[PDB]
Amino acid sequence: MITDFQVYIALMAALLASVLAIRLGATLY
Amino acid sequence: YIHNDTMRALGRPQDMFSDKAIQLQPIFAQWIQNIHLLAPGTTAPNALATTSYAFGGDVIEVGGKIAMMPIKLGT
Amino acid sequence: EIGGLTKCSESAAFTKRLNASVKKLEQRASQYEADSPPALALKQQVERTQARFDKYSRSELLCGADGLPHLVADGRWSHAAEFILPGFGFIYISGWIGWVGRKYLRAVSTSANPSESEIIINVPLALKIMTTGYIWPISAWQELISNDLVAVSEEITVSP
Amino acid sequence: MNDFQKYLSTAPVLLTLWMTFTAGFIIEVNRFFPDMLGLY
Amino acid sequence: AASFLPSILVPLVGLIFPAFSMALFFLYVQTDD
Amino acid sequence: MIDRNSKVRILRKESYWFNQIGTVATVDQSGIRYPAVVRFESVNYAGTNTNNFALDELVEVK
Amino acid sequence: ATKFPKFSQALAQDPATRRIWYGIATAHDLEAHDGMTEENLYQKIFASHFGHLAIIFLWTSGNLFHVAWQGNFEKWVSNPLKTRPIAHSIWDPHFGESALKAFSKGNTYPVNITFSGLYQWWYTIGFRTNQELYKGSIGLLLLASVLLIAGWLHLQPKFRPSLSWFKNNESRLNHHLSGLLGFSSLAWTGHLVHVAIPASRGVHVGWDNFLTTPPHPAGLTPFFTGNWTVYAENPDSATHVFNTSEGSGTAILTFLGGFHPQTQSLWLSDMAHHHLAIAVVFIVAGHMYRTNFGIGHNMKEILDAHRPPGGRLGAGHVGLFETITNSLHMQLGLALACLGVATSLTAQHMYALTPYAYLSKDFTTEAALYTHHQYIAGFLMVGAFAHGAIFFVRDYDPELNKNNVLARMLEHKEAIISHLSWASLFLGFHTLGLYIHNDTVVAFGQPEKQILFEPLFAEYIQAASGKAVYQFNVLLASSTSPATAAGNQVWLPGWLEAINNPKTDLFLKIGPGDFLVHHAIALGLHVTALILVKGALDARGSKLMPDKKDFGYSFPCDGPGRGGTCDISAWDAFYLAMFWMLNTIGWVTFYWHWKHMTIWGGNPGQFDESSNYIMGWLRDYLWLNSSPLINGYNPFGMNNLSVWSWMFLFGHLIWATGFMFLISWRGYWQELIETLVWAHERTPLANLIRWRDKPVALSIVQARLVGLVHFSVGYILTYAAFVIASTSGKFA
Amino acid sequence: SHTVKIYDTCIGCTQCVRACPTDVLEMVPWDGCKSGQIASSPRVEDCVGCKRCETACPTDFLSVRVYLGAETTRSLGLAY
Ligand code: CLA
Ligand code: CLA
Ligand code: CLA
Ligand code: CLA
Ligand code: CLA
Ligand code: CLA
Ligand SMILES: CCCCCCCCCCCCCCCC(=O)OC[C@H](COP(=O)(O)OC[C@@H](O)CO)OC(=O)CCCCCCCCCCCCCCC
Ligand SMILES: CC(=O)O[C@H]1CC(C)(C)C(=C=C/C(C)=C/C=C\C(C)=C/C=C\C=C(C)\C=C\C=C(/C)C(=O)C[C@@]23O[C@]2(C)C[C@@H](O)CC3(C)C)[C@](C)(O)C1
Ligand SMILES: CC1=C(/C=C/C(C)=C/C=C/C(C)=C/C=C/C=C(C)/C=C/C=C(C)/C=C/C2=C(C)CCCC2(C)C)C(C)(C)CCC1
Ligand SMILES: CC1=C(C/C=C(\C)CCC[C@H](C)CCC[C@H](C)CCCC(C)C)C(=O)c2ccccc2C1=O
Ligand code: SF4
Repeated sequence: MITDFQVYIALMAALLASVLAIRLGATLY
Repeated sequence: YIHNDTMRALGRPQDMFSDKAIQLQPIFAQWIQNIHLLAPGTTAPNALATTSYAFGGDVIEVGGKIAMMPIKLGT
Repeated sequence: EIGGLTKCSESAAFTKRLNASVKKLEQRASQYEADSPPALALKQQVERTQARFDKYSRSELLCGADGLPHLVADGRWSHAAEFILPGFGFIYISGWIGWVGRKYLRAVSTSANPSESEIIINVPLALKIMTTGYIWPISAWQELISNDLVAVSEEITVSP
Repeated sequence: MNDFQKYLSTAPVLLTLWMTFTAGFIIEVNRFFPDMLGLY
Repeated sequence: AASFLPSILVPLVGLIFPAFSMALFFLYVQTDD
Repeated sequence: MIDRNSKVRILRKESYWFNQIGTVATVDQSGIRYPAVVRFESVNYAGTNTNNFALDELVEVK
Repeated sequence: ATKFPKFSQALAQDPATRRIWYGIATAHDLEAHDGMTEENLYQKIFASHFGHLAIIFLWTSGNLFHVAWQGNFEKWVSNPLKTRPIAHSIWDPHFGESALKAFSKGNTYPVNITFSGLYQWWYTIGFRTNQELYKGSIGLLLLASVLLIAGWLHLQPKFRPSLSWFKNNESRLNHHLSGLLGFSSLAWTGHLVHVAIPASRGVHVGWDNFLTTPPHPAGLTPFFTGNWTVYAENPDSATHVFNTSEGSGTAILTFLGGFHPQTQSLWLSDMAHHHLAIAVVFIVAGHMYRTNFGIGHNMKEILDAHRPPGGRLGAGHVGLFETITNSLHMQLGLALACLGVATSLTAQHMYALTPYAYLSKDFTTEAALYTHHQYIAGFLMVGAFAHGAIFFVRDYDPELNKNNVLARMLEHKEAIISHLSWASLFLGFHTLGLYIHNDTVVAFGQPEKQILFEPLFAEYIQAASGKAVYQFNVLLASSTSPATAAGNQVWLPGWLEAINNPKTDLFLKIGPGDFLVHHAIALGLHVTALILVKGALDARGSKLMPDKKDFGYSFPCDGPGRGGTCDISAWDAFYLAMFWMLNTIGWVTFYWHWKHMTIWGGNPGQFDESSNYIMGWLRDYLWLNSSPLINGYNPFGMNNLSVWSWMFLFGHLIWATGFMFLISWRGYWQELIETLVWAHERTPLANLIRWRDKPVALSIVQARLVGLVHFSVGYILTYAAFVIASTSGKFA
Repeated sequence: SHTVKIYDTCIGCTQCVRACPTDVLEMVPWDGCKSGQIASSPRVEDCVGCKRCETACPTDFLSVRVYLGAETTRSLGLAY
């Protein structure tokens, strides 16, 4: 069963993707 | 109509605009119907019956089939 | 048989269909009576039904499981009546019409008013030209080998 | 007469007559040779 | 608890986020650099 | 040769009557850019039956 | 520019709302942006591709995560044929208590059942626990981040690739064919042999023991010794129960042919062998072009030398090399076309040769997947032709391609278009005519007078591969045929069993009814093609507008003169073809669904007899199978199909709304908007607020696009609800 | 805004300048035609894109071509 810690870890990873996505978008602009 | 569709689909029938929930009755029309029903003998003294049984009256049947009947108005 | 089908003469479903159809009409006729015009009509209709099924039975048509006739068109001459033979008829008639039409258009093209003769046909000429289409196959081939049918890049074309 | 014949020679009129004739002959064929799905 | 996340994130993703995004787009398209 | 009453074939690709035959009506001799005036028996998409072409755009057909 | 469309001064200096609308829809046409150099174009496109890849991986990660956190994969694994797969949970604050109960049926919380087939795929590939799925999701999230970094990196000054790098065809093809496709396949067979096959037989091989759990008892000894036959010995018995060791074997690479008896799906060993073979083929093919090592072929030379000596094809393929390398639109068109064919093939071959376990028994999922890929295929096909036209208008050089194979195509354009027209007419008249004949006679009560042609040619092909029902004793259907003798001891045994089993979709039985529908599909393809092909060929000019090339791919019209020039641009061909594409795909999907529905229901006869006339389709298919859907919510209650019911009606709305844009044109609306402006400026209180972008009506082309989108979205949504609710409501 | 171009095939019929709803075209002296006149587009800033001019041209292919382009208040015919 996916533990809370596991879910929280996933969310942290997603955040990294988001910040790296904004940059790519702003670099393409 | 769209409101009602959404409500019935979401399992919330008590929130629909229906005669069993929030109701939107045609009060004005219901009133005129009564006026026309009671006209014979009053506002139309020499008449003997309603111009139409739609406004009100009895059910006229011919051959076991209904010819005309009072038509009621609701939500 | 071809495709696992069965000859209609030997298909039980086909016969069942026949019996059922006739029964329906007969049941209707029962209501009417004797020589009543309605009854006589229904009676005549059953005769036609019986005839149709019989014709198909005597034919070479192949029926399927539903008891309905299925047509074969792979080129076999065993079942040529189904498509090949009727097909020739269409080609002959269609070519006739097309050939005669082209002939008339080309014929009236050199007239005083080539556009009035398209809205108001010259019946006498048309009839003459129409009768000359029975030999369209021969005429067409002759025109092809005489370089009189197909044109040669002297026709309008698009910009590109 | 000549003028009337021209009117009768107009495209619309001729089409109707021709199609009526064609339709009629097809109907008549089916009346005498009915129910055919193949040349027998 | 992670189980509470559906009730804490959905309100934000479907209401707060779209609003701010639309506002920013409007301000971006209505500005004359 | 292009001359009054001569028949020619259009060679202008933009023309509605490209690769078609027309009859030269008149050829102007004042040095205008498009001297020849050809007439056709078919109207264009606009409804005209005439246009002026240069001698090079026209080839005599006979 | 200093306004929203920074890439366009023209739009930026526009005083109306068009500035906003157009800027959004002209954002990805990087080639037309103000001040665009070819080098920058390629570099930006490359980076954009990295972003797309990242989105795809994030999407996959989400599915794994939600299935793992809110699904029932492990339970499904235990009882695959008695559990409904869960996609994700539902938290809608608008739901009523009743809805919470209905959607929570079979579980303890409101949930959505998946019809994507992920469970079967993952089960087949080796996944057995939720923790495993979690690891996968986390990994993909990381990979997504890496891809985003790459996009930024290659847009930096010292890492921007040169234009030459972007045009080195030989190296890319060699690498992509040998590495992207070839080595990847080799890697996949590795996974199948090391993880999947062991799992099917009950053994767990994971990152914890893969280095110590040999895939085959013999080892890699047979491989290097050359005794490869050892890896095909002892195939799983016919009594093998999947996911368990009972009746298991040891074979890893085999050519059994057919389906596993219990799972009714292709054998895993065969798939492993398949990918291994494909690998070698691609790796070898990737060594054909010259790449800084001396050996190899030069593509330009190959193309130039190919000119038929007879001269029937003119100068041949000379000049095409430069045209393709210098045109991104042609490249995209070629790609979209090939991918479109691939998508259709996936749909056709996946329902016959079931690849995943217990997928055949899930009717709804099987139906969704087919309709999904077929629709995607249509869009991909139409796009190919669209970009082909864009190429002619923008990148075609008439001089370079002189008497080339491509130029000569534009020389006999009339011939192609005219003949395609005839084909469409022939197919249309007779197909419709025969259907109507059958309808009339049946209506008059004389079904025996129907014109029903047996599909003999197709039946022959089925027999050629082994089918025996048709009684055509040919090829593999003949015991004396040389072909039968060849494979009788190789793969035929298993194949001849499946092909001749009535409970499989391998070469389903065909009848007179299938003949007609196939000819209708033919009409669709031909007519859709006509529109698209004409658009491409007549994109650089026509008799009506001999100068079309100077106006572009998309322009409103050319005026009310010369007879009227509405919808004369090439873009309009795409617009018109979209409708036909949807129609044809619709016919194809309807056919698949109805045929299968009757088969699943146990009454194959209904299709066989009622498919001959149109009324049958309307009454015995659309009307009959709509009962579950239209009763998702009624005056007496609701069920889990309520969402699907609501969407069905929603689709109809969007579709019809589209009609407004398609039939009503700009003039009327512009005048009406003017009146509204007057009102706002003259109404007190509201006068305080004013616009900064003059309110104007939508443009001609814009309305066409908006309308097509509304029509398309409604089309897909409505059918999506039907195919799912009807199948699930009846068989699930 | 929009771009209007005149080609050498003009015959000085003046029909185009008589059809413009916003006075964008004029007739200027010229020697390439018998009429001795050619059309010009001095005020394209007032072209609305009607294409009435093109509809009036008698030449095989329009000698006056209007290519729609950047849009302004004037070109969009906005009285508001
Ligand atoms: C007798 C006249 C005639 C002839 C010989 C042809 C011949 C041809 N047409 Mg054409 N056509 C015609 C009339 C004719 N057309 C008319 C009137 C129309 C307008 C409805 C068309 C519309 C048309 C299209 C849209 C297409 C063709 C195509 C074709 C070619 C393939 C054959 C085909 O499928 O035709 C099919 C013909 C029709 C569907 C037209 C209907 C039949 C007409 C009405 C019969 C006319 C008979 C005439 C009224 C008799 C009066 C003469 C009498 C007084 C003597 C072929 C070159 C196709 C092509 O280019 O392929 C290469 C194609 O795509 N035609
Ligand atoms: C694109 C993939 C995708 C999609 C469509 C969804 C969809 C959904 N998620 Mg989900 N999720 C995903 C990936 C995805 N997830 C991943 C990778 C994670 C791990 C971090 C999660 C973790 C997660 C949690 C913990 C919860 C949801 C919930 C939900 C539901 C409500 C929406 C919400 O609150 O989102 C919130 C989602 C997040 C905050 C996760 C981060 C956002 C992801 C990574 C965005 C992916 C980028 C994407 C490609 C952008 C596309 C742009 C495109 C439109 C142009 C909805 C069904 C909620 C739920 O179950 O409701 C019942 C909930 O509580 N998600
Ligand atoms: C994912 C997005 C989302 C979410 C979470 C909700 C949530 C809700 N909607 Mg809803 N809605 C949505 C999208 C969404 N909607 C959309 C897209 C539409 C358009 C079709 C609607 C149209 C709609 C209608 C027409 C109605 C709702 C109502 C409701 C509420 C019913 C439950 C309740 O207890 O009501 C009782 C209400 C409360 C207990 C009050 C809760 C406190 C409020 C919501 C605080 C809002 C402050 C918020 C931060 C301000 C936003 C700032 C801005 C910058 C974003 C609930 C809060 C009903 C309602 O009562 O609205 C409030 C209602 O009548 N919705
Ligand atoms: C071995 C080295 C290698 C590898 C692995 C790759 C891999 C890749 N490159 Mg590439 N590249 C290489 C070397 C390599 N390159 C070199 C040396 C150069 C310089 C010359 C380039 C220059 C380059 C450019 C310029 C671009 C790429 C891009 C890409 C990506 C393509 C998008 C994608 O993920 O699709 C992968 C898709 C799959 C694996 C699925 C394949 C599905 C097909 C349909 C299978 C078909 C099977 C079979 C044939 C079907 C049979 C039926 C049929 C008959 C119908 C991919 C990751 C593109 C990209 O996105 O960059 C970010 C891009 O724009 N590359
Ligand atoms: C790899 C695939 C691929 C790529 C890279 C491109 C790339 C391109 N295409 Mg292309 N195209 C493709 C596939 C592709 N296309 C396919 C499959 C088709 C067939 C449909 C087309 C059809 C097509 C046409 C007809 C045109 C292009 C054009 C273009 C260029 C500009 C695109 C643009 O302006 O969009 C900018 C951004 C947008 C338009 C945003 C899209 C918004 C969409 C339409 C609506 C979204 C759906 C809806 C909102 C869903 C909500 C439903 C909800 C309620 C449930 C660009 C070079 C245009 C061009 O001129 O190029 C020269 C052009 O005219 N393409
Ligand atoms: C029910 C709707 C419908 C129908 C029937 C058609 C029919 C047709 N469209 Mg069409 N279309 C439609 C909707 C429809 N469209 C919509 C909504 C769009 C918007 C995208 C388009 C866009 C479109 C384009 C862009 C094109 C077509 C084309 C065609 C023609 C294709 C050739 C064909 O089938 O010949 C057969 C035609 C028919 C069977 C239809 C008419 C049938 C009548 C009743 C005659 C029947 C005769 C009968 C058999 C007996 C004859 C003998 C008798 C006289 C005794 C055909 C006339 C193409 C074209 O021009 O053709 C080359 C083409 O390029 N359509
Ligand atoms: C399927 C869609 C097709 C589009 C893509 C494929 C392009 C089509 C081109 C493929 C081959 C070219 C065909 C013709 C174009 C052509 O004529 O080129 C002829 C060409 C030879 O010419 P070359 O230019 O290549 O050679 C020049 C000479 O100098 C030789 O040195 O090839 C052939 O010889 C084909 C002859 C065999 C044909 C096999 C016939 C067998 C049965 C068919 C006949 C049935 C009759 C029944 C009796 C009633
Ligand atoms: C258009 C196209 O695709 O063309 C391509 C095709 C292709 C094939 C890719 C090409 C290639 C590469 C080559 C050279 C292909 C040729 C041949 C190939 C495929 C591979 C090579 C050698 C194999 C050997 C030497 C055998 C080892 C095998 C040995 C030593 C053994 O037999 C072991 C064994 O004996 C024991 C000891 C005892 C026996 O009881 C058991 C056996 C008998 C098994 C081409 C020709 O370059 C171009
Ligand atoms: C517009 C355009 C374009 C496009 C085009 C297209 C889109 C095309 C498509 C095309 C297509 C879409 C094609 C298809 C094809 C197909 C084929 C070609 C097939 C074949 C087949 C074969 C060869 C055979 C097979 C087989 C085998 C193998 C064995 C036996 C059986 C059989 C059948 C199966 C471009 C961009 C280029 C540019 C120019 C213009
Ligand atoms: C209804 C209709 C309109 C008018 C439709 C309009 C004006 C749509 C207006 C509503 C849409 C949803 C835009 C509203 C946007 C909001 C005001 C928010 C904008 C925020 C910005 C930052 C984007 C046309 O302009 C038209 C043109 C040509 C053919 C047919 C038609 C047609 O049928
Ligand atoms: S789009 Fe407008 S101007 Fe152009 S032809 Fe149609 S109605 Fe006339």
